[PDB]
Amino acid sequence: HMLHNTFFICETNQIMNEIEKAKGIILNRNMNDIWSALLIEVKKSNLIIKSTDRNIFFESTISIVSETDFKVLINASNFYDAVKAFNFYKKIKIVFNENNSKLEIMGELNDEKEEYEDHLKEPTFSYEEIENYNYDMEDYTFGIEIKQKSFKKVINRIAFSAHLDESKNVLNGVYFSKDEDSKLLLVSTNGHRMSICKTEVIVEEDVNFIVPVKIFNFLKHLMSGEGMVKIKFSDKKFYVEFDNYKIACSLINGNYPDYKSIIPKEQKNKSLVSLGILKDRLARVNLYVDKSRKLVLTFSELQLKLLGEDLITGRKGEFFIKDPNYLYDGADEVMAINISYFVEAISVFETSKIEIQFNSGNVLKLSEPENFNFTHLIMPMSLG
Amino acid sequence: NTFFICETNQIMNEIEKAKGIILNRNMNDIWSALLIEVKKSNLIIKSTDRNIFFESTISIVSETDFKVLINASNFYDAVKAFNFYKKIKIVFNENNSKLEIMGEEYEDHLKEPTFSYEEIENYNYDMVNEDYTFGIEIKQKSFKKVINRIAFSAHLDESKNVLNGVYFSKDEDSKLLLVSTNGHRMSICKTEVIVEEDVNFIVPVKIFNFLKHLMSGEGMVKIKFSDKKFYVEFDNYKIACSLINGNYPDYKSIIPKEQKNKSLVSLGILKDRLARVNLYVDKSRKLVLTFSELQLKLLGEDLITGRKGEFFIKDPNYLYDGADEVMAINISYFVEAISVFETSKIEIQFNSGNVLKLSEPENFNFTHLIMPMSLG
Amino acid sequence: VPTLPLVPXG
Amino acid sequence: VPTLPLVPXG
Repeated sequence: HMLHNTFFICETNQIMNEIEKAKGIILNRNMNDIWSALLIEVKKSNLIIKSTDRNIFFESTISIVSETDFKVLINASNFYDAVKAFNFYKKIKIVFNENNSKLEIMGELNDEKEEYEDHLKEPTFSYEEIENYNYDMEDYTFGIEIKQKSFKKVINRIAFSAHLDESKNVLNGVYFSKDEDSKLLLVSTNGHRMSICKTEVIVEEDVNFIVPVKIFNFLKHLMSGEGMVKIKFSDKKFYVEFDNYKIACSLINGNYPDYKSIIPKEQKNKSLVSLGILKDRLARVNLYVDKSRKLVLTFSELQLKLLGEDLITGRKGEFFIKDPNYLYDGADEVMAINISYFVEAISVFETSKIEIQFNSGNVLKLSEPENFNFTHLIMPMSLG
Repeated sequence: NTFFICETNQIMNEIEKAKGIILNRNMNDIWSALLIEVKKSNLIIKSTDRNIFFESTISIVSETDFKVLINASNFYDAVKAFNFYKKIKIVFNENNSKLEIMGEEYEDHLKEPTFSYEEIENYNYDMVNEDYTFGIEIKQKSFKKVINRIAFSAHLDESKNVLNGVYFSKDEDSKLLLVSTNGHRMSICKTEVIVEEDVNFIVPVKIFNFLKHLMSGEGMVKIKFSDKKFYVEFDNYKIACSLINGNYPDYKSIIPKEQKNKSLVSLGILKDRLARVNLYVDKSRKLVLTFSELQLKLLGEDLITGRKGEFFIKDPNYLYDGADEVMAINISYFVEAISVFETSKIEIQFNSGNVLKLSEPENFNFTHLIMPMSLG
Repeated sequence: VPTLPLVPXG
Repeated sequence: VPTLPLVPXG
């Protein structure tokens, strides 16, 4: 590889955005760590950017100008800093100096370079380290293509409910299944709160897959919301492709719990609450809830009472929501609920009002009026 | 009958300001509290860190006088919680040692525990003081600018008493002058205020960091000094603290007389390039500058790894009259200093190997000095 | 803090 | 990291 012909020219803002995206899954330990690096490949007039956390494998492509093909492994954080450092150039020229294990970066100006021009030198890994990192983008058992906008909404309603500990293997995954009508269905839970999203997609094949939630948190940052996204499953892997991206990860090989059994059939007590006012009041009563997150709710016909109380000190805040912001049909019911779960759940709702229904001493069910595709359940806390 | 009515947004803002000096994190510690007192139709809010003493007043409606010592963070949260009420009623129940808040059955209601009345004497401070020997007045806008130019240069370690202070002095023309330094960089800011009396006082910087958040920018500020105390009053605020008893260093002796090398640099471009080259400067903060007739070079280099960033500033953004000079400087000091400049261009002048002087063209009140770092 | 009626799990 | 020419201090 020679300096004069081992380079590429790219749009600075574009490669900045793609590096920011790719490094999203990279835990940036130390500049000498190959797992803190990303792999860029020049292939004719395309640049391929790859990153991995050794479970999720990510690949993006952008158009460039080049003369020879080559690969470079470079610390993601430093490379991002370099491109940010040069964001005042519309285009940059990136030169690979294999003799010194360095990327030399200069603005790709439109005409002559002077003696003294701005210049960056970014050290790279050796060519022998690329073999340790590289991944090449299996027999698919089932695939669907859906609108990006819909998939983003489903992710927004599903991802937050999965268990947050990646070592609690099953509950940290998003469960893909099929309902009685053969419609694709997503479920997530941490054991205490749960999201269920039924789609309109009909799938003839068997669907029984558990996908670690991290890829969905990643995806919601990547998807524009315009266009289509192809999703594919194999025996061991999950695959997603859309726009200039390809992403894959491993499935969790386990048995997802029988979520169907905890869905309440008919609930005796039903409330309809104005969403914006609920959000505002929860933010205020939150100032009176301790680290246990225990919020005490009282449902009556005329009002919903929100009580934040500290039993040790006597510090207490009480807020009421009444007509025209609250309707209730049921018995007088007092219950404790995790305010973080409550707030997190209602923050994904987009309707003017929210339905909150429950059987006494049982799971609280949250839903949108006229939406029969989305259900969120929250187990109450012991009142005492 | 122990209650008052106030404007919610007003008391929220005044509590937020008052608790700025309250850093304790146990709710059971009186030094985490602030002290409110209802006196006729005024609410007086007092807070202290046991060095700075702060007092503010706002108009209220009440019928009885009382005082309450209450954890500042909880009280702020309570008033924030009720920000959707234009006015609130605050009721003090000594029978429960509780402050109760309501909008002015089944209504929103807050209960805030308070300290015992027996603790109030431990906290209370009276600002009435005739020990002050002389006072001066300065416009808020002017004082805010001076503070902005002086505070960041004081030494950050409060145990280093003198260098952590702002030095009040007077130049040969009898104008009040402020000085601050940490030993490596120094601000010297002359005011427009003419002062007849002798001025030789060292005030801990913390009160000035506090003050810049408090001053609206309209109106006058009264400053008073005594042998032992410093006092400011403006708008509805009174603040006091202790002076540092010591001898401030002879700052006049280090002011450079004539400097051989003078440069004039566009400020916006300098700030922008410093933020970029900062991504190539390590924990030592060592930025290498090369001044030449045609350009200024900014070099961030890590010699171990070879990671390097080089930026140039050239005509018409840079003018230079001097010899070729390469020097090292703490990039954090440099950025901090130029962030307070408000002119289009900045003057950077120096004698080879000596202190760098930063100033605004045609402005002679403000001087900033930065000692270079050793090049090797 | 009881869990949802999940089998197994709670 | 030389100090300013302060007397006393450096």
